[PDB]
Amino acid sequence: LSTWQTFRRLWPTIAPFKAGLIVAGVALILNAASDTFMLSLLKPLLDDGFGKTDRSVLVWMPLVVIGLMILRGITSYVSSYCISWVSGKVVMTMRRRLFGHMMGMPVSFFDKQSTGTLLSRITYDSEQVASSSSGALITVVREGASIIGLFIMMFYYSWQLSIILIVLAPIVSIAIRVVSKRFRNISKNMQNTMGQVTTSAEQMLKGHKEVLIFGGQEVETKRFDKVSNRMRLQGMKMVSASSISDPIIQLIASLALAFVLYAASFPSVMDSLTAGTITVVFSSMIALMRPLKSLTNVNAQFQRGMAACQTLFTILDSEQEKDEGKRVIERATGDVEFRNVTFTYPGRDVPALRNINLKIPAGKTVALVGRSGSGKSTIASLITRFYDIDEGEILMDGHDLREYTLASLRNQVALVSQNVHLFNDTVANNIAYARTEQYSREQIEEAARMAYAMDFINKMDNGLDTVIGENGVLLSGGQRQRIAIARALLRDSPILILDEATSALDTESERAIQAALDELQKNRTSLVIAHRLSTIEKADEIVVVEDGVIVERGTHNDLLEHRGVYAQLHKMQ
Amino acid sequence: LSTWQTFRRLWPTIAPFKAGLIVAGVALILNAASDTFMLSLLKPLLDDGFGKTDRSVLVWMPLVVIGLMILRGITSYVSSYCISWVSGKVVMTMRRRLFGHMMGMPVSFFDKQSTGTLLSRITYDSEQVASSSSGALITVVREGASIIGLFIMMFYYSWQLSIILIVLAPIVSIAIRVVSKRFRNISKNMQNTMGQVTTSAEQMLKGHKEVLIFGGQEVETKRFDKVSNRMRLQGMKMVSASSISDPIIQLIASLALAFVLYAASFPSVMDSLTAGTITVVFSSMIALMRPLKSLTNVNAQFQRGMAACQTLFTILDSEQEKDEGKRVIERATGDVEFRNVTFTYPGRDVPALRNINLKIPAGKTVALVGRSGSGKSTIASLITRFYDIDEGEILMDGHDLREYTLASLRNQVALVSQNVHLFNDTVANNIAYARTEQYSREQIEEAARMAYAMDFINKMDNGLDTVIGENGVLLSGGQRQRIAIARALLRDSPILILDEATSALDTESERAIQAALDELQKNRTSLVIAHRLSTIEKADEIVVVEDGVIVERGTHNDLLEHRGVYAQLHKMQ
Repeated sequence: LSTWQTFRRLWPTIAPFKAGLIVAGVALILNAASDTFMLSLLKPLLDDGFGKTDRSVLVWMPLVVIGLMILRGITSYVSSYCISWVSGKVVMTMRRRLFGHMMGMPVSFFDKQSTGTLLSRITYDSEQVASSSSGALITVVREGASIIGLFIMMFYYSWQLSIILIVLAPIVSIAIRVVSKRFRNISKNMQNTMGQVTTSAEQMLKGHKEVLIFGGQEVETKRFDKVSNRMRLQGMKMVSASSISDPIIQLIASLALAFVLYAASFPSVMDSLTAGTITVVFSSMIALMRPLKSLTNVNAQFQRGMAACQTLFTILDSEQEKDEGKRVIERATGDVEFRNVTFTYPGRDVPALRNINLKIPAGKTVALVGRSGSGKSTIASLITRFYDIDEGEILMDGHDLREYTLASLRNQVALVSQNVHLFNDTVANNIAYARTEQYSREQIEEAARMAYAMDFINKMDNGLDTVIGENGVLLSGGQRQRIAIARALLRDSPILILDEATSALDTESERAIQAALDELQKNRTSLVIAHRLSTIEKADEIVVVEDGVIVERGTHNDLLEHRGVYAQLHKMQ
Repeated sequence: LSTWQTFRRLWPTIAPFKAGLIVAGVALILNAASDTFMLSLLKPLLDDGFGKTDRSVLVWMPLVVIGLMILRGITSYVSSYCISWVSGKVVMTMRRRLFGHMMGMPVSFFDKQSTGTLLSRITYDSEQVASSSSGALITVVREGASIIGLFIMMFYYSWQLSIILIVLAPIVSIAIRVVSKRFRNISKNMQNTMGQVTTSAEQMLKGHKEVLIFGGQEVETKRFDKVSNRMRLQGMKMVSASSISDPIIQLIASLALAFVLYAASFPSVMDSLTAGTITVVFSSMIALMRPLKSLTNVNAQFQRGMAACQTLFTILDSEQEKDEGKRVIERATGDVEFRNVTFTYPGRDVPALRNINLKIPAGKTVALVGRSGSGKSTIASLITRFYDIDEGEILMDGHDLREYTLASLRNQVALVSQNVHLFNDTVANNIAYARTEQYSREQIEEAARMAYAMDFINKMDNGLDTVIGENGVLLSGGQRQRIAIARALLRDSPILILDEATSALDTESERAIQAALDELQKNRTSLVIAHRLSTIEKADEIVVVEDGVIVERGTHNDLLEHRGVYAQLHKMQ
């Protein structure tokens, strides 16, 4: 298939680390040579050892075996360690490349694909392709070296008998397959034609009522006697054939052995043939069987591994987020305009937001209220170009977003929400995340203090340097919300999107976040997804959007005088 | 467990056929002796054969191998054939005993149990227990003979090496097990303690939105760099442990071999040690491994087989139909009385037939009409004691049925129905089923003629001797109904139960069954499960039975004047 092409595009990654692979190959070749030399040892032991009284050739054999085995052990350890070094560095490079490309993909993917399968793709898939390729390579090298060593040994010791053995073996193999196939065919024939007598046993055993009513138990017994005798005869024939199967296989095998011995009997063969030579040749042939099987399976293993790696590679070069804007904006000080904005979620058919006209003023606050799933979060996701608009315009500082690079635009917008992601790091590196090289410690402490998030930090292990994480020290919901407000305050983001909490926290916690958010943070161009009424009444412009279409817009008093849907919603509040 | 008790319970079945078992045992013992002698052959070939120039010892070996092999083949054939003979006759006897008892089980059993599972019980279960016991016996005998032969050979050739080898081998086995267990414990520990680093890589992989908004791609890449390096190091630790695992096993194995050779080096054992002896001993030890494994598995195989046979035996000695009546009735000429008959189906809870007072007169006809499932077939099933009543009395010829044997009572009642069971036999043996030794061919032809079932038999292949069956020549519904009426007519049954057809047949067929049934068959004490209105209005006494109990009784005109449920039922007709 195309697996070899995948290996061609894969070798570049392994090319830097070829030294360990070469050492592993040398170690494997030496291991195979060690095993074939251990087999070589078998000749002198039976030839110049036990025979006669030559003691020397035998008082060294335990030491020779010990040395060969310790060489095998150390070379196996070196081979495995270095092959795993190459595999580990290949996995490291592949995972790093996959993740580097990963960050920067359309958000829709993490919506449709959960983190479980994606983490599996990062770890398990790369580990599997590495394990498969490493196993295939080590099997090929080791078994090939062992096989060529065994062949060279068999030919070197006595070729006059090595040729006969290697010629007869395929013949006997194919004869065995032919006989087994023929007799299994006979077995299948008998098995398919078995089903012609048991119907008689079934039929007689369904008429229990007619047998009893007419009183014919003896006749039924006679009939079952006959049918059982016939069944036993059929089983007789079945077993007779199935049993005469195997002794034919033993017949051909032992006949082959007899022919080998007879060929050795002629003086044409024994020009160089001692007992040790015969034992070495036969033992080598016997021990050569397993390497052939492993070498045959290596190809399927390699193909499967390279198929998985091809799937990973195809994933690697998928589409990325489009960055075709070139202008860079600093300190945006204008308005946000939604002009005939219609958007559909990629994958869904029904539009989630239709024909929106909206004006977010510079420095004023707008509360966008609606029900859950009404599209009141799609607008917030859209203002940062997480999803592209199908039609319309998003007008910020006099120009549209797709004319702007994502870095500057996303630096111009902050998201203060109850749910916040906390990286495994310190508070000082979390407040100024990705910008710790621009802000000093004093500014970080100042921002934490004006967020009213400073008090619970002085009660931590190291305070302004304690390690936080999603797999470590956990902060409360109010605490993480406060830390997010501190992060937003230090960066001084022109534009804000605020996801308000769905539930009230503790009285100390609520008052803190409330005071911080209102007097310190809320001084910029803001859009708030209001859930509580208190924020709604202190909003400069309130817009009610349902099913992706705005219903009414104005001020709270104006909307109440309008007696629209928001009037009913507030009445419930 | 209790398997051995079942085996003793089973031996009697095999006791008649012990000759074949003895022959099979002798053949198996001789087969094992043949194999161990084939191994014995390995010594002269390497000792007085290939070495030196002794031609004779080498030119006979192919013929010796051929003779041993043909002996093995013929003895395997004889052994398997005789063991199959014993198994086949045991299965035949067991099936016959099971079926003979089976015919006497309460009808409810074939209602609750289908014929498929019961046929499986008869065939597959007995075959499985026979195969298991035969395999266990042949394995035990063959492998035991082979093992004792190998042991006696190893001890006879050179005991100074046989004791050392058979002492060292268990030590090496337990050492291998201990080392493998320890290192697998280490592997499990490392595997469980891995799960502390991948959670981090999962953590940063969930906050895709916060990374993009704050612009922290480089920091995220650095974090994944560190975590990937740590992951690679931990995988390194695994690979080092699992790689150093195996060479320890090879170390201890090769050290054992070195110790064996060193023990052979001392003159303590070399009082008798040639190359042929060493090869024979080592090859025998190598080839002894498989018989031990088979002998260990034989016990589990035997236990499973005997458990299945115990299940079959438990089914064999279950309850049978109760026959505690002793009076015998010939030519019943009285009335059938149902007195307060309340009956429940065994297994169901709701009564199917409650508190009936019913009189079936001698020679008059009663039509029992009702809906499907109303209990109008339970009465017919009940009149033949297929199911015993819970309370009440069934009064026939002045006595209850339970005072009467089932044979006479069932000979006093015939069932003429559309659905009829046709046994695989001739027409003359089906018309006079179970009574062909009492009736002549002339009477059979007469009965067939008055049933108007003679015309379609003269057009058959052999007429009154054609083989019918449910797996052969099939008759039409009208034809089988006619043959059933002929059977009932020849026997001249005092009491009749007639299940009328639910659908009209062909015009020639309808007239044949009708005229026969009315003019010829309908002259006795009869109960008809009427479905057509024609039979209803020509009935002496008509009873309407609802699912719970009878409601009205009388004549057709009387019941119409009653304006009861039967009036409405006839109105639909």
